[PDB]
Amino acid sequence: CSLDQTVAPGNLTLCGNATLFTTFRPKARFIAPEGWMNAPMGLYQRADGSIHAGYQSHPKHIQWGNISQGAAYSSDFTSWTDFNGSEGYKTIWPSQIYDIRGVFDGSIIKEGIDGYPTILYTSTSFGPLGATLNEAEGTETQSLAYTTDDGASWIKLGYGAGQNPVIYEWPETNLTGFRDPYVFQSPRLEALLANTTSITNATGDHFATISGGVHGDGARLFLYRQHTTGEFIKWTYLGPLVTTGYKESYGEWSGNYGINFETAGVTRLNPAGAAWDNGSDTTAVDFVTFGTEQGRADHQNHWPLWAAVDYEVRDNGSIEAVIAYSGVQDWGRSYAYASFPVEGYRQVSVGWIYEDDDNVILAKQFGYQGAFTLFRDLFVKVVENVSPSTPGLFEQASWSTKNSTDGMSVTVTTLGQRVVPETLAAYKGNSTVSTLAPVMLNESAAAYTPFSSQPTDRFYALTGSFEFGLNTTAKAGFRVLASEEEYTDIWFDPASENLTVVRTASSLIKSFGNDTELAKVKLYEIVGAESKTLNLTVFVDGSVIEIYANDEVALSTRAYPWLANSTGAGLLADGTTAGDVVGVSGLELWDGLVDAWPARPANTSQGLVWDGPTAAMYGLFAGY
Amino acid sequence: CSLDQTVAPGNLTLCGNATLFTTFRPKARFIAPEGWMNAPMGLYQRADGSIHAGYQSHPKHIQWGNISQGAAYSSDFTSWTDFNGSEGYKTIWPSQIYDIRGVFDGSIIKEGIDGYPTILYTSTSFGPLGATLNEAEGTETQSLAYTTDDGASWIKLGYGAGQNPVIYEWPETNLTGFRDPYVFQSPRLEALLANTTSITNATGDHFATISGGVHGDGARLFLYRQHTTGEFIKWTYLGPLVTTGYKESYGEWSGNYGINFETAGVTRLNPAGAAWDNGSDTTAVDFVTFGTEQGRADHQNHWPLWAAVDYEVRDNGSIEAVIAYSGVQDWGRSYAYASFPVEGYRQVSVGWIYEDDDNVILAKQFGYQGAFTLFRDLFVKVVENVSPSTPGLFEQASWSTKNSTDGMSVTVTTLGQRVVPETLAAYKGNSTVSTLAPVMLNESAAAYTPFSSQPTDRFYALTGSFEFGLNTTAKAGFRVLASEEEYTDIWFDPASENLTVVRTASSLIKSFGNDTELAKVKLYEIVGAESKTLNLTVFVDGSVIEIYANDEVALSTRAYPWLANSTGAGLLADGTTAGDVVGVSGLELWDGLVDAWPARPANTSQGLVWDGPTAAMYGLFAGY
Ligand SMILES: *[C@@H]1O[C@H](CO)[C@@H](O[C@@H]2O[C@H](CO)[C@@H](O[C@@H]3O[C@H](CO[C@H]4O[C@H](CO[C@H]5O[C@H](CO)[C@@H](O)[C@H](O)[C@@H]5O[C@H]5O[C@H](CO)[C@@H](O)[C@H](O)[C@@H]5O)[C@@H](O)[C@H](O[C@H]5O[C@H](CO)[C@@H](O)[C@H](O)[C@@H]5O)[C@@H]4O)[C@@H](O)[C@H](O[C@H]4O[C@H](CO)[C@@H](O)[C@H](O)[C@@H]4O[C@H]4O[C@H](CO)[C@@H](O)[C@H](O)[C@@H]4O[C@H]4O[C@H](CO)[C@@H](O)[C@H](O)[C@@H]4O)[C@@H]3O)[C@H](O)[C@H]2NC(C)=O)[C@H](O)[C@H]1NC(C)=O
Ligand SMILES: *[C@@H]1O[C@H](CO)[C@@H](O[C@@H]2O[C@H](CO)[C@@H](O[C@@H]3O[C@H](CO[C@H]4O[C@H](CO[C@H]5O[C@H](CO)[C@@H](O)[C@H](O)[C@@H]5O[C@H]5O[C@H](CO)[C@@H](O)[C@H](O)[C@@H]5O)[C@@H](O)[C@H](O[C@H]5O[C@H](CO)[C@@H](O)[C@H](O)[C@@H]5O)[C@@H]4O)[C@@H](O)[C@H](O[C@H]4O[C@H](CO)[C@@H](O)[C@H](O)[C@@H]4O[C@H]4O[C@H](CO)[C@@H](O)[C@H](O)[C@@H]4O[C@H]4O[C@H](CO)[C@@H](O)[C@H](O)[C@@H]4O)[C@@H]3O)[C@H](O)[C@H]2NC(C)=O)[C@H](O)[C@H]1NC(C)=O
Ligand SMILES: *[C@@H]1O[C@H](CO)[C@@H](O[C@@H]2O[C@H](CO)[C@@H](O[C@@H]3O[C@H](CO[C@H]4O[C@H](CO)[C@@H](O)[C@H](O[C@H]5O[C@H](CO)[C@@H](O)[C@H](O)[C@@H]5O)[C@@H]4O)[C@@H](O)[C@H](O[C@H]4O[C@H](CO)[C@@H](O)[C@H](O)[C@@H]4O)[C@@H]3O)[C@H](O)[C@H]2NC(C)=O)[C@H](O)[C@H]1NC(C)=O
Ligand SMILES: *[C@@H]1O[C@H](CO)[C@@H](O[C@@H]2O[C@H](CO)[C@@H](O[C@@H]3O[C@H](CO[C@H]4O[C@H](CO)[C@@H](O)[C@H](O[C@H]5O[C@H](CO)[C@@H](O)[C@H](O)[C@@H]5O)[C@@H]4O)[C@@H](O)[C@H](O[C@H]4O[C@H](CO)[C@@H](O)[C@H](O)[C@@H]4O)[C@@H]3O)[C@H](O)[C@H]2NC(C)=O)[C@H](O)[C@H]1NC(C)=O
Ligand SMILES: *[C@@H]1O[C@H](CO)[C@@H](O[C@@H]2O[C@H](CO)[C@@H](O)[C@H](O)[C@H]2NC(C)=O)[C@H](O)[C@H]1NC(C)=O
Ligand SMILES: *[C@@H]1O[C@H](CO)[C@@H](O[C@@H]2O[C@H](CO)[C@@H](O)[C@H](O)[C@H]2NC(C)=O)[C@H](O)[C@H]1NC(C)=O
Ligand SMILES: *[C@@H]1O[C@H](CO)[C@@H](O)[C@H](O)[C@H]1NC(C)=O
Ligand SMILES: *[C@@H]1O[C@H](CO)[C@@H](O)[C@H](O)[C@H]1NC(C)=O
Ligand SMILES: *[C@@H]1O[C@H](CO)[C@@H](O)[C@H](O)[C@H]1NC(C)=O
Ligand SMILES: *[C@@H]1O[C@H](CO)[C@@H](O)[C@H](O)[C@H]1NC(C)=O
Ligand SMILES: *[C@@H]1O[C@H](CO)[C@@H](O)[C@H](O)[C@H]1NC(C)=O
Ligand SMILES: *[C@@H]1O[C@H](CO)[C@@H](O)[C@H](O)[C@H]1NC(C)=O
Ligand SMILES: *[C@@H]1O[C@H](CO)[C@@H](O)[C@H](O)[C@H]1NC(C)=O
Ligand SMILES: *[C@@H]1O[C@H](CO)[C@@H](O)[C@H](O)[C@H]1NC(C)=O
Ligand SMILES: *[C@@H]1O[C@H](CO)[C@@H](O)[C@H](O)[C@H]1NC(C)=O
Ligand SMILES: *[C@@H]1O[C@H](CO)[C@@H](O)[C@H](O)[C@H]1NC(C)=O
Ligand SMILES: *[C@@H]1O[C@H](CO)[C@@H](O)[C@H](O)[C@H]1NC(C)=O
Ligand SMILES: *[C@@H]1O[C@H](CO)[C@@H](O)[C@H](O)[C@H]1NC(C)=O
Ligand SMILES: OC[C@H]1O[C@](O)(CO)[C@@H](O)[C@@H]1O
Ligand SMILES: OC[C@H]1O[C@](O)(CO)[C@@H](O)[C@@H]1O
Ligand SMILES: O=C1C=CC(=O)C=C1
Ligand SMILES: O=C1C=CC(=O)C=C1
Repeated sequence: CSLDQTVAPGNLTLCGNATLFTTFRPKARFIAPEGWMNAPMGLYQRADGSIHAGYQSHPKHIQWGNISQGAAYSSDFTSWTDFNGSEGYKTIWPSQIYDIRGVFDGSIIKEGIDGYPTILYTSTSFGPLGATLNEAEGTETQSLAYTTDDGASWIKLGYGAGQNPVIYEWPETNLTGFRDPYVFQSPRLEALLANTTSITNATGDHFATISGGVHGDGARLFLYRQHTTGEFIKWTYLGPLVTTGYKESYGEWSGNYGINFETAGVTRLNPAGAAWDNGSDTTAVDFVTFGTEQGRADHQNHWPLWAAVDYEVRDNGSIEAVIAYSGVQDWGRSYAYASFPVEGYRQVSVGWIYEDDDNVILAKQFGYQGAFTLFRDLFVKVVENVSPSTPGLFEQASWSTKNSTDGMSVTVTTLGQRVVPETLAAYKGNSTVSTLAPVMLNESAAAYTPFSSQPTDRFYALTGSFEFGLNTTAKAGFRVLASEEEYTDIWFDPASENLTVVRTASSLIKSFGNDTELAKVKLYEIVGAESKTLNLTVFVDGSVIEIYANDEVALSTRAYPWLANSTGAGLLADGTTAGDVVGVSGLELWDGLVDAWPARPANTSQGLVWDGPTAAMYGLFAGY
Repeated sequence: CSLDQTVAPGNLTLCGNATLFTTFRPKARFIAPEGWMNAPMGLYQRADGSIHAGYQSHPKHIQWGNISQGAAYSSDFTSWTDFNGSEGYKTIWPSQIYDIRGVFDGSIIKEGIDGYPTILYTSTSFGPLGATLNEAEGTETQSLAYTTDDGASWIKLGYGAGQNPVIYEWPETNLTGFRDPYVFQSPRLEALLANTTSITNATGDHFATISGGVHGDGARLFLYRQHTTGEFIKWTYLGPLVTTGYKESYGEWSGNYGINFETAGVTRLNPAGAAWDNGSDTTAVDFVTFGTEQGRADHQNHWPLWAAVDYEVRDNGSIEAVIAYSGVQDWGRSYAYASFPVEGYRQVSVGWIYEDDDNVILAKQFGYQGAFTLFRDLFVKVVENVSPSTPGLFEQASWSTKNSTDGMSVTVTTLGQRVVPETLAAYKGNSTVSTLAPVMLNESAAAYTPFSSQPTDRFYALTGSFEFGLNTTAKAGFRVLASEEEYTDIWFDPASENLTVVRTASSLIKSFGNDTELAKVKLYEIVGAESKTLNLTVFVDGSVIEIYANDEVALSTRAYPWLANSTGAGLLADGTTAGDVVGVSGLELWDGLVDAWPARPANTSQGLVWDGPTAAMYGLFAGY
């Protein structure tokens, strides 16, 4: 096993455990100290204003199992500190018959048991568990724990009658899944249900959704309401909030609803951020965010989606969320988005970026798997003065349109996503910033033009505004993690409305994924404009490439170039001519970003372990 | 619910939880503070000379489940103190995927991990578990824990490869069971295997048996040897030590070998107690003690048995224990005998006495189930100068015979059992002792003659020597827990060789068992004697009646008379005449015995709880 990054890679499968720990590892984002991580969980803003982030964790292993909550905190979403207790960075782990198979996703009641922050989480026990298996009642239940020390530790309620687990009966038969309880307050739903509380007797100020589906009949999001304010044991099933068909698709802009939902949440947003009104704010929009499974041929069969919904009250005192329009939260190798409230009327979302090593060929040599996305502010994105000649505008697929009185302009409404400003300020302030001269890409443009300033390592951000003719057939974008022999190409092709990441040359290491990523991006043409603009921001962080377009479209992916000098970046141009010119302006390189984990040394591996022969006997976990 | 014990009992099923807690409860023996208990476990003499006793425990429930080790200690086997820690009187509980279904029986390595006392115990996980079910590998494994505080707490080894569980592979296919590891040192087995250690590479100074059987093909006791001295992870399977047939019986004196063994142990005894020789002591005998299941129509389908064995070395470096003769450790409602070494060359045995409420009609009103037997010294019982005209003497069923050179007398050898002298001394010293005049039972004897001194409560011992003609057809014994309308009759009938406990009138409460108990007792006639003698000792302790005959035969049973004055005792006589006279001498009543738990108040109930609806979903425990 040679680690010489100035020559072709050898047979890296001969390398020892965690020998590639630093080679591809993100440094500027949320990631576990070592081992396996997946979904964010237990997200809340603590009383001191700091952010508590949990995550599905399996230390000293590179596959899922014994799943636990790992945790850390931050004052700015950007620089983090691990908790350190009797179980290291874990704060909740399998310990009782009701959760011994895994502490799955959960969400926070800020003022819960005895007034303490409280998690409602999926407690799993024995039996087949999965949307394609024959799951039985009891395998997935919902349980409570509370913290008296601001997340350093959690105390579970006792096992038994009138204690844990608090939710165990399936609300409908033949569920595909029953997990990921999402607790939220909703002046909106309280106002809609206020005339019907005699039917259900549920009058609490918290709601919870549970994610699942019905065998052969599509995904379901189940709505519960806290039975009584200030009491956390009794949750009353109201009815299905979101009902979708078996592998139903709302179309090209909307992924696929698959067979089962995971990690679903409910929020209400306005153009500024989070909306706390009861329905009185005409600028506010109800949103559901949710993962779907088995509706996709790749990306681990997983879509992270969102929908704008209009609530209807049923005669039985329940809510139907009717989908108005439906989009994609991230088009790449990410999933399990969680959103939570933050002071200043913010709703902040974060997800999990998995690796692109689906055959588990170098996972042991890494000694870890997984990272978070960046933390994103959600808001209602409003585009004014949109031209009705914008191609495809009235399909209203993942956006709404509202005509002016005179029918000569349109207001477009969609879900907005942008990186939290604390992270952008910290990244820029800690970086070497190069402001680049604007570039016209014409007949003289090479396929690839390196920027006048170059990154020094695999930790940088790029931004630019690409101005295209209304009838362009030109393509442009950014090349990143680039040497002569390895590079990753990010293209936008306005004629197809496709943003692509081409990874055929991303790495000399052939075991990593090399498939092309694709997002749809609608350039809303403005009345009187003779051009259309893509604002593209790219974060490069070890192996993570995280792309944002127009504060709307996000695409997370992975690239693992071997060579030490595969760090370069610049402009891509295809079919640019004297007549079909792409104007590039607002160009900036941020080299370095931030050390997100300042207390951690470069190598936080503790080694890997095998569960031994009993892993295959129990049949619950891979064992490594 | 009336608790008036001066009138007939009402409908006691209407009484609240633990309202009958003190009514029938033993006071002079080992019993949990409350709730469910079964098998003794983790027995050892600590470094300070005190006795540590564990037991299968389910606090705040009256059925088995979440099975844990409860624990206490004593300097004299008689007066006990509970441990008190973070889990009350528990010291080991289900906590890991490998033991979450129950911490089953285990036994002690006195000098184990890091030199500390160490338990090897059956760690259970999910799946069908039972001799009549289709159990799979992994459901029952064997795991280690050690104590750094003399049994106040136990630290389990970690889960995984080269750690817990340490024994998990089935040594043969289609096991009926795989549990109750019994760790022991054996100079005898070390000497027998010393020429074969090249075949197996196992050279440690500890052996372990595991109890089980093979579907359709009878019980098995599996022998393991510690692979290396001072190392406790690796245990090498040698082979089956005891192999018996499917519901095989050695006859009337020997119960039935059933389909599966439980709680088996291995020892070596001589006439004084425990024998530590390598085979050089010609007076020493190898014994196996073991429970069997599904070979009995009643007593919960359970026989507590013992066998004298002759060891043979197999060519593959394993031991065959060939049964020489085979007996019964207790003929009544007891099971799960454990034996352990005690200073002074002693081997001490203790078991579990279950209730006689098999339909669980008043278990909640009790608020507890179960007690121990008394602690018994085991030894080789030798009877010299036995007459060859002793009926049935040369069947050698549960004893051996050795002729004198001249063939005119016989030495009889069997397993001896007697109550530990510390308990007899403490009971007698704390009691009001009445020494009773000898009585000849003849033509003038009533059916029942009360003793001249009477007990004052349900806590007393009786002793007597019953001298019968060699050709008697008379019956005699003791009546206990007796008023005019409730009583328990203990009869010996030399003509049938049957000791019976008749319980048709034991209680006015009709839901308790009322079936007749039976033991076989051989009166070894002595050369030159014109009579044969039964020495009978009876302990009455709440509802426990524990009978010992001739330091050989034990019979534990239960009686639950309702009336406050059902406490009397005396002599029984049937078919005694001027010619067929039973001489009764050495008569003594010990009234009061000892308060075995001086720190405990009279009512140690903490209430009962229900596990709720998930108990039936998981399907492992009754839930109450
Ligand atoms: C199979 O058997 C299993 C084992 O028995 C069983 O699991 C056990 O279940 C029981 C019952 O549910 C659990 O007991 C609960 O424990 C809760 C506390 O749990 C936390 O703390 C304990 C103990 O911590 C001490 O000891 C440990 C270990 O040594 C130390 O590490 C700690 O530092 C601490 O040490 C101090 O104290 C020791 C003695 O206790 C001293 O010896 C020592 O020197 C120290 O000073 C930990 O063990 C727990 O860890 C375990 O669990 C966590 C998850 O929670 C895991 O992460 C971890 O790995 C472990 O597995 C944990 O950290 C108690 O809060 C709880 O008691 C409350 O509930 C019951 C109701 O059910 C009440 O009776 C009781 O009164 C308490 O309720 C009151 O208090 C709360 C708030 O304080 C109120 O909300 C409530 O209304 C009520 O208020 C009352 O009091 C108020 C004021 O005082 C008053 O105003 C009110 O009006 C009212 O009166 C309960 O005891 C137990 O933890 C489980 N143990 C384990 C090991 O899992 C399992 O379920 C069984 N399974 C089945 C299938 O049956
Ligand atoms: C799913 O996830 C689960 C959770 O992660 C996981 O379970 C956890 O498994 C891990 C790994 O097996 C277990 O970790 C082991 O812990 C052993 C100690 O366990 C006892 O103590 C802990 C910690 O106790 C502290 O904290 C609690 C809770 O707060 C307090 O109550 C205590 O009072 C105590 O508090 C003090 O310390 C705290 C910080 O630690 C302070 O914060 C505090 O202020 C206090 O001062 C308890 O939590 C344990 O309780 C749990 O388990 C018991 C049963 O054991 C239950 O009854 C209970 O309910 C709980 O469930 C328990 O009481 C460690 O001994 C062990 O470390 C040794 O082993 C590893 C090898 O694997 C070595 O790396 C390590 O070095 C240690 O080995 C050395 O030491 C021993 C002897 O000391 C030697 O035999 C050995 O050779 C070696 O020697 C070395 O050192 C020598 C000298 O120093 C030197 O001479 C030698 O040469 C050599 O170097 C290991 O850490 C963990 O306990 C489990 N946790 C739980 C909650 O279950 C589960 O398995 C997962 N499941 C799956 C399917 O994967
Ligand atoms: C005395 O000790 C018992 C523990 O043994 C304490 O708890 C009770 O235990 C018994 C079992 O011994 C439970 O009986 C079972 O009850 C269920 C149906 O239960 C539902 O209806 C009840 C009646 O009003 C109600 O109390 C229950 O409420 C509790 O549980 C829910 C969770 O479901 C929880 O949310 C609440 O907060 C409560 O804690 C519940 O809603 C029944 O299905 C069982 O039937 C089986 O067994 C019976 C009898 O053999 C048989 O007839 C059936 O056919 C079936 O086979 C069983 O009756 C009882 O529910 C428990 N009560 C509780 C927990 O409050 C009891 O509390 C102790 N008493 C005191 C005063 O401390
Ligand atoms: C690096 O990190 C790994 C953890 O990932 C550490 O542990 C090793 O993990 C791997 C899995 O990643 C284990 O591989 C499996 O091994 C078994 C067969 O194992 C037996 O033979 C081994 C070879 O000599 C031997 O080491 C093992 O000994 C350990 O375990 C026993 C318990 O059985 C224990 O008693 C010992 O004390 C040791 O701890 C064991 O006897 C094999 O069956 C598995 O095969 C599956 O997968 C492979 C590969 O995909 C496939 O080919 C098969 O067809 C099948 O599907 C698998 O190979 C390995 O045994 C673990 N080694 C251990 C525990 O020592 C590893 O230690 C870390 N290295 C360092 C230097 O820290
Ligand atoms: C691309 O980014 C530019 C620079 O941020 C955006 O221009 C701003 O847009 C807002 C909202 O209309 C204005 O109020 C600002 O004053 C504009 N600043 C400029 C032109 O520098 C532009 O709108 C973005 N374009 C798209 C299509 O998202
Ligand atoms: C019944 O008990 C008596 C009294 O303990 C036993 O008699 C003793 O037996 C031992 C062993 O042979 C003698 O060494 C004692 O000296 C005897 N004491 C006496 C006669 O008082 C008697 O053996 C017991 N009988 C049976 C059949 O077990
Ligand atoms: C980078 O490294 C490779 C391999 O060492 C080398 O061949 C190449 O010339 C270097 N520079 C660039 C920009 O590719
Ligand atoms: C890489 O080494 C592995 C062992 O990890 C071997 O099985 C595989 O064939 C090797 N690939 C080569 C030589 O191309
Ligand atoms: C990281 O540390 C681990 C654990 O000590 C070690 O096995 C590994 O080789 C180290 N890797 C690197 C790149 O230093
Ligand atoms: C309420 O009605 C809806 C729609 O019919 C149904 O799906 C749901 O189960 C009902 N709620 C109940 C029965 O609580
Ligand atoms: C919205 O405006 C477009 C362009 O003027 C027009 O074709 C369409 O009919 C309008 N829709 C409504 C509801 O007026
Ligand atoms: C660098 O990053 C840290 C950590 O996020 C941040 O607090 C600090 O303000 C940044 N420095 C700048 C912008 O000068
Ligand atoms: C004992 O109590 C019962 C019921 O109170 C009574 O009838 C009887 O006379 C009393 N005495 C005896 C020795 O039975
Ligand atoms: C005793 O009361 C129970 C309720 O615990 C009742 O079901 C049973 O029939 C009663 N027995 C009677 C009245 O004989
Ligand atoms: C024993 O104490 C328990 C628990 O406090 C109580 O429920 C029960 O009624 C008491 N029983 C008696 C006989 O005092
Ligand atoms: C040794 O031989 C016995 C008797 O044939 C057999 O039952 C046992 O499995 C053997 N031991 C092994 C294979 O370790
Ligand atoms: C033992 O003694 C009895 C009675 O004398 C006799 O019948 C029998 O044959 C003897 N057994 C042996 C082995 O001598
Ligand atoms: C009474 O019993 C205690 C506890 O077993 C014992 O230590 C004490 O010696 C006994 N008293 C006597 C025999 O006087
Ligand atoms: O780790 C388990 C968790 O991961 C998810 O499957 C999302 O990928 C959640 O539905 C579940 O709670
Ligand atoms: O509580 C479980 C324990 O009880 C027994 O079944 C004996 O009755 C043992 O075989 C087992 O270890
Ligand atoms: O929080 C931390 C985690 C790991 C480490 O090694 C240092 C700090
Ligand atoms: O050890 C003890 C158990 C219970 C109780 O109440 C008092 C002492």
